[PDB]
Amino acid sequence: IVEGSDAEIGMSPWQVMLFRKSPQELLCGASLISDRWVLTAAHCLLYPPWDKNFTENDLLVRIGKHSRTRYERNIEKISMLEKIYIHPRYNWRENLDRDIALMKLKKPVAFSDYIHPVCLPDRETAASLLQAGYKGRVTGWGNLKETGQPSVLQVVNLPIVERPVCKDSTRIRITDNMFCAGYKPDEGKRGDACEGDSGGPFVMKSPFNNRWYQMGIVSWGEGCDRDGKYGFYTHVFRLKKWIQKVIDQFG
Amino acid sequence: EADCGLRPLFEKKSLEDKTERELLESYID
Amino acid sequence: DFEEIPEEYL
Ligand SMILES: Nc1cc(CNC(=O)[C@@H]2CCCN2C(=O)[C@H](N)Cc2ccccc2)ccn1
Ligand SMILES: *[C@@H]1O[C@H](CO)[C@@H](O)[C@H](O)[C@H]1NC(C)=O
Ligand code: NA
Ligand code: NA
Repeated sequence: IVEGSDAEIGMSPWQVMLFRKSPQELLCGASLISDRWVLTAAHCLLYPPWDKNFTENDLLVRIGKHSRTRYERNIEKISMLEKIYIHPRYNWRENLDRDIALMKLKKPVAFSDYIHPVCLPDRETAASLLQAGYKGRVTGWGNLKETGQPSVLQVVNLPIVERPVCKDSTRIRITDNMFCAGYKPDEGKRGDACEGDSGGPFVMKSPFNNRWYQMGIVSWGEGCDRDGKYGFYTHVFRLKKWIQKVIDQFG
Repeated sequence: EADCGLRPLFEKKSLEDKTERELLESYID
Repeated sequence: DFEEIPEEYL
């Protein structure tokens, strides 16, 4: 996260770290959506251009974390993966269209002050909140700058951007399964996701029921926090029928 | 979950985090 | 880099 700040304790209790077993290293962010299901970006698990194709036994999820590198004894919980599910129309070839994946945990994780699931939006919450200018919040342990790494989880609040502005900011083909967020050059303020924040959540606090909803997944950008560029996020609601199909069938 | 999105250390104890108001102020409808 | 995690998880 570029131009963010240290998270408060318990500020993002749905935050999940995807962790490689060997070598032990951070792979991505992710989010807790129930006691057995974790949501992330498909490219965190499958990205053939970079020879990335993880299997369940390659990975762990670490839940309840604040510190990036510490083993947070008596606070974090570490879970093994039962199964990975990647969207069947995830487009790793071109533009990361449908950049979404689910991971089912081998055993349910116990909720605590530090571990708690985020809500997924329904159609009405998405229609109300996914509007240009409305701000969401992005969290992660990724790079602090485009070209180091944070001691603790970072947080930044960013406005959703009008779709024509998103489209006009890049040569990559945008789809309805994406939205973009960030400040414009004339707005002064700054901030962005960056490499290592992939898969983490873009959340909004509904003013109707005072609950946090995950509207996006950190998906892609061109550099980090560049003037005239924006971060792109998977549109969770647009892909929710797939999420529900997987959870109903498997779970 | 019926309790989703309500943080134990914030919403559950009616405490606000330091920047959630910035989000609320942007929700202009 | 990263503090070692308990062997039980590996
Ligand atoms: N807001 C963000 C989020 C990230 C995390 N995501 C990635 O790193 C992904 C994984 C695959 C490549 N990539 C990129 O974002 C490419 N730079 C552009 C690209 C886009 C689409 C297809 C190919 C390439 C990085 C930077 N700013
Ligand atoms: C990724 O890995 C699995 C085997 O572990 C394989 O079946 C698949 O074809 C690989 N490549 C993809 C999905 O592009
Ligand atoms: Na364009
Ligand atoms: Na920018």
